[PDB]
Amino acid sequence: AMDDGVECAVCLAELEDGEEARFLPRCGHGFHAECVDMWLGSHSTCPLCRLTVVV
Ligand SMILES: [Zn+2]
Ligand SMILES: [Zn+2]
Repeated sequence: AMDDGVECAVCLAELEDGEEARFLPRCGHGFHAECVDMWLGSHSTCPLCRLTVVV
């Protein structure tokens, strides 16, 4: 398949319809609403690059 798109740096699951992926403004890296939340647990920023979302 086309393994060249938005990969979840947390669960690494092809972002498909039915989930709530959250993309950030600094970069746009799209992650899951669930993985992006468990990935926070302290880091309030993007999990792949680390571009905080709050200004
Ligand atoms: Zn995920
Ligand atoms: Zn990012």
